[PDB]
Amino acid sequence: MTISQQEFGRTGLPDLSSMTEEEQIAYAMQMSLQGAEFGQAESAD
Repeated sequence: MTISQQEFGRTGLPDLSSMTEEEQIAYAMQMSLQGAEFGQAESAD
């Protein structure tokens, strides 16, 4: 296996330098799903 995962790509961030698209789509949903229903505390429009 080759990837490391730890003790290497910790310089600043993951390996988004290769996932780019999938890392921006995967991370995109990440922030878009940081709760459950996008939170409706005071932003239901």
